[PDB]
This record gives sequence, structure tokens and C-alpha cells, in this order.
Amino acid sequence: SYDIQAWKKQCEELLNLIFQCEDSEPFRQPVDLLEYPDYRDIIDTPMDFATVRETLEAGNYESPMELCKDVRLIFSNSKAYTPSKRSRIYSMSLRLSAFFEEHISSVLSDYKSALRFHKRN
Ligand SMILES: NCCNC(=O)N1CCN(C(=O)c2ccco2)CC1
Repeated sequence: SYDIQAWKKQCEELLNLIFQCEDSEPFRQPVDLLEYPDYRDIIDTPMDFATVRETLEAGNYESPMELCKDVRLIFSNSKAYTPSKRSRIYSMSLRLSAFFEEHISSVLSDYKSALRFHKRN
């Protein structure tokens, strides 16, 4: 599996699966500050799944590592903002993070393998 470009459709399919998960609904769009007035006091760099999908479709990721860094930021923002490790929305973040890590592992491995094959000689 040495296709250097295959990660992009694989990440599109994984984002589609994430958009079918009920657990993703809080993380699809930005935080309304009328509902969470302190959000930008606590969080430096907002990220949501619609921003990741748009960045991908714009051709503004060079690698699946860059996409993975932005998805992990969604989850670290939730852990940072949560007032409790027993919150509803933080709990949804942890399930969705486990699902995402289970599926992104092969996408990263296959891409890095393809890049090593490209430089083999
Ligand atoms: N359409 C919803 C847009 N997003 C949104 O309102 N939130 C998701 C991100 N947040 C959290 O990760 C979090 C952790 C504990 C409580 O909230 C704040 C709320």
C-alpha cells in the first residue's frame, strides 16, 4: 500500500463516520460565547470538525499528521474547558477520541510507509 495520496479520501471517510456519531454533535461547530462566556479565556485555539473538514477539502493539509494534530486539539480543548472530568460533553469527547484513534492508526502507518517507499533508493 504505497499510495502517497490515499490518506486524504481515508480521512474524508473517517470524518463522515464521525459526523454520523451522536457523540460528535457538540464538536461539529464553534462554541457560542452567549452560552459559554468564559470559553476563550481558557482556550487559545478553537477547533471543530467542520473546520477540519473544510481545511482538508481546501487542500490545506499536507499530511494526515497535520489533520490528526487538529482533531487532537478538539479533544484537548474539551479536557481543558470541562469544569468536571464527569461532565456529559467531556465524556462524549473521550468516546469519540477512542473511536478516532482506533481508525487513524492505519491511515498514519500507511502514509508513513508510502513516503519511506518513495525514498527507498
Ligand atoms: N454546537 C455546540 C458548539 N460547541 C459547544 O458549545 N461546546 C463544545 C465544546 N465544549 C466542551 O468541550 C465542553 C467540555 C465541558 C463542557 O463543554 C463547550 C461546549
